[PDB]
Amino acid sequence: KPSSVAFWYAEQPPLAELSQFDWVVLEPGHADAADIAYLKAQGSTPFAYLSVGEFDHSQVMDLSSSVWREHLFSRAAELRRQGYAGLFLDTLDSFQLQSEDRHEPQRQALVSLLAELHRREPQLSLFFNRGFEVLPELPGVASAVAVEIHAGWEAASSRYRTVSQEDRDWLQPHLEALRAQGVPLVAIEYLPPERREEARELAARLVKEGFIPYVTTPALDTLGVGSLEVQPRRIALVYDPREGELESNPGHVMLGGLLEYLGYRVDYWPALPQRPLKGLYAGVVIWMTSGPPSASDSFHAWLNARIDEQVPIAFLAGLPVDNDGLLQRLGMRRLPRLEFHDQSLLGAFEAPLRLRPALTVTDPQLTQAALVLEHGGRRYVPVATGTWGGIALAPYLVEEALDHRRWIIDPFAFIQRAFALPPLPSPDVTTENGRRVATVHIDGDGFVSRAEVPGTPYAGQQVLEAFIRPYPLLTSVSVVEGEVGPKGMYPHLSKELEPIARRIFADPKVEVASHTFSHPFFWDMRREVVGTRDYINQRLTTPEKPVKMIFWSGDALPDAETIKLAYDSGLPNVNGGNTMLTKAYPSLTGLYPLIRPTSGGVQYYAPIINERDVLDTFALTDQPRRLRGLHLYYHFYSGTKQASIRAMHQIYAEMLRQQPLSLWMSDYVRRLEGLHCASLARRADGRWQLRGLAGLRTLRLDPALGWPDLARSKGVAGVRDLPQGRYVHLSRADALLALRSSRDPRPALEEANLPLTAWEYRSASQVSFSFAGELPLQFSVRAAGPCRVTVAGQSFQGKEHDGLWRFQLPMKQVRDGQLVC
Repeated sequence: KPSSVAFWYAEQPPLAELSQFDWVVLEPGHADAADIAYLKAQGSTPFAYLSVGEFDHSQVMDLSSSVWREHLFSRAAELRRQGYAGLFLDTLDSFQLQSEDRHEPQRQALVSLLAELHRREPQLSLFFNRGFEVLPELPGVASAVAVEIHAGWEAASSRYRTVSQEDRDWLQPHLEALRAQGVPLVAIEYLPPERREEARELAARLVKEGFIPYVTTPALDTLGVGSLEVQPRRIALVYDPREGELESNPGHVMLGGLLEYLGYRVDYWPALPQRPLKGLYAGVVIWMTSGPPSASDSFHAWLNARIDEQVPIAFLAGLPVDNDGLLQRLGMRRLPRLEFHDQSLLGAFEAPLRLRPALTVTDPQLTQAALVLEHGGRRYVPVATGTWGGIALAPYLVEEALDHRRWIIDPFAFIQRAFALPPLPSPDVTTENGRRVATVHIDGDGFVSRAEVPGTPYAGQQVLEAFIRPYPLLTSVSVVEGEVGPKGMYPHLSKELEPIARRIFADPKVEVASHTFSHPFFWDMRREVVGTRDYINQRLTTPEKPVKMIFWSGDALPDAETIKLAYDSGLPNVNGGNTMLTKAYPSLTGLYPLIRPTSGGVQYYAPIINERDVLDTFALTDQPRRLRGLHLYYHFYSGTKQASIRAMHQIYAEMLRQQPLSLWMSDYVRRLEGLHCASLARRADGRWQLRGLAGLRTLRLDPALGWPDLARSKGVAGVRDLPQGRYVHLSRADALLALRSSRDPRPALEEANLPLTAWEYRSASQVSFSFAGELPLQFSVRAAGPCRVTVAGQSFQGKEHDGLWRFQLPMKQVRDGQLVC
């Protein structure tokens, strides 16, 4: 029996958010096979809309007609074959539009139609929309019945209308009876997107009245409020393609990574979506500096639609608005000495405020200036916020110089203020089981180069002996077929080079990746993606250790079709961007995003760029905010010179001093997948519900939300309260996070060196747990009394240090260990 239900009849269903709901009704034809399978993998049950009484300007069909009956029976079979778990049966009372003479005939034809559909397809759950005239003769057939109770939509007048008490009285006996037969009742209510607080109240009311509510819009094209409410965890970033493609837009390059860090999926848009963003987007960033698009009327309409639904909008850098009425709605108008500024928003973050846009505030009730400059006696306002969002216009956004930029606004404070962002458990990929994450991946370039060392071995052997073998970090290694293979550019060296590659790929700390055939410096694509995959799999490694990833060469900006080709070939991908921060130039403007979404799929940028700059980037992305894990990225050419070799050894040493949790790049990318896809929802019992996390298992909990409540959580193992964040550790993707205002004194995981695969409280003092990785397990527990772990008939007493109980077990995996304190 369902605990929550959502309806989405539009294209581009937001899959992770909808998967928060037990049942999801879709419009088949606006959804594809991949959509259905994703919902199911997340635990949701997908239903398909099917109109029974009418054909779609509708045609009331003859329910006794053999052509129509068999059409619907056929459609049911197809939809089942396509993966739907049920049907949402609509227009079940449309027969009453006929003459009273034909009413009983058609009713009886409908009872038999539905009985026969049920008989033929017993595996399909049948979710009726009303049907009160036929349900009494279909006992046990309906899994649920919907009713469109308090807030309705009147299609004839195109308006939202309170439901008459007369209408409820008519419904009341029918619903009473259904409740007595144990049939779930789904109340489908309609409120405009801006009246979201009312929707929350109505949903709570309908639950107490015994319904499963879903409060939405008449087009069913919004993420509505149900018995749970999805937390808007996306931010949109709109750019002007005339000014450049996404990958060079300054908002993507300088802000995308900060929005990811703050806790959000970032969707990038150059036709803008013509549906409500309310309930799905926490805000919209606009970063356009050449004015409105040529289709300016539609653009202005779109902006006004967000204002009207109260989705906040932040205009950064430029103000692409040629519409005084729009500006008037925001209390602004088009029209140097410093008259005023809000130092919480600018001037105290990186760059100081230095004097160097014809825009002012007309209504301080609507817009609060953060910066007021006076020139020629007029007051200009280039930075401001209000309930509608904000503006932060050049040259008071970023200080710019050739090769260097610094923030003038505090970007975090501005976005938080403009969008009124609430505190979140933010998905976080920098830290796992309380430890900073470490990856090491190697581009194959220079494998064939000879090291400037005695013996002049190949760079491939040098990296194997100097770096891979001596250090205990899992490493993801690529080669270029154009270097090492018979069909490449060194066909007579392949006989000496392939054996080295085979030895590397056979090391137990190594996983295999491809670095293409010809190492394109600037992106035959099937030859580069598929052919070198096949070359490596066949000649350099075994069936049990295949290529796991493609590492892009060169500028690492393939097109959408190439990315899709890589996915179609079983190869997740990594590289690109230019995340680099140095003590010389430590501005956070140097942080790229992790994620580059395309129509061909997601490209993951290199978390930290390749080849002192790197040791600095590690430190500046660790503190005061931990923006990145320890991500060592280099080329085989780095093993050709004593000085590069010396530098490498110093990087490895700093990484190991931090005692990270080591991951292969292919496993790390499943964490980044969660970064991109995660959804958060707030249940009525107050717990946070998670979907779409994939391999991600850390939430950075905003201290305003308190501490994990380990009595009421599911899949939450502990917390580590560090300067950079309150890291909550998850033992599964479908976790439920209960919160309390004080730290839970029951035994909690503090840190561990291996991935965590289970953690369940048997009691306030006993935990069953499981870990699996590549090193002997080390972990520590925060608890009062002494702690002991029993595994496979053996007991280990915890060693105490400063409130923690530390454990070192001589095993790389633990299945259902027992912790008692």
